[PDB]
Amino acid sequence: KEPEQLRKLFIGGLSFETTDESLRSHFEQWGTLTDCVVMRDPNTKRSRGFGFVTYATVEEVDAAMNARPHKVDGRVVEPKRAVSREDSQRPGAHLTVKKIFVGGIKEDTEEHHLRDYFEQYGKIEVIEIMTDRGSGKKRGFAFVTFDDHDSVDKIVIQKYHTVNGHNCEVRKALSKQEMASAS
DNA sequence: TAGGTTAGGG
Repeated sequence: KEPEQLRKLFIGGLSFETTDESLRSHFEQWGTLTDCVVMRDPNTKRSRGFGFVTYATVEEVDAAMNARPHKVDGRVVEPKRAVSREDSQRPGAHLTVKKIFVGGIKEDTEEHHLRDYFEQYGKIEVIEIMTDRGSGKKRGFAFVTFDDHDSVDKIVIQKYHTVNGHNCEVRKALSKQEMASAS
């Protein structure tokens, strides 16, 4: 049994008329659900427009995501890997992005180093190992862009990532303005 | 379209 956090998905843009029952009925098609709930306003019961579903294994979760697009109760919803409450605290933890910031890589890191670790998560479209302007000096970080935002979500939810023989920190990429607006 | 569940008392 893998952690509950990794066996759960956030479902956004849920129809006004979706209830635990209708949600379950749709997602059980891809595996055994251990949890399924529509979040409602703790007072008016009114649906908050989002919920979560949890499967018995992450294999079943992957199957659900490969099943995209998902339409529930006639509305196109948006399934996503569940970000933990703690990580949801971080700036832009819930954005839908295709690029990741990879920090703390050794100087001699080369593109094949990044590929041998990241390719297992999805199709890579771009790889950029950053250097200093005019100096040419390596800056110790890179940006990797995928073809599916889910490749990125599957990555960031993990804690460790080994590249060029050592662990590195990986986070969703924030734009120049998002960064500055986060500090 | 981000949760129904986070710092004691020795």
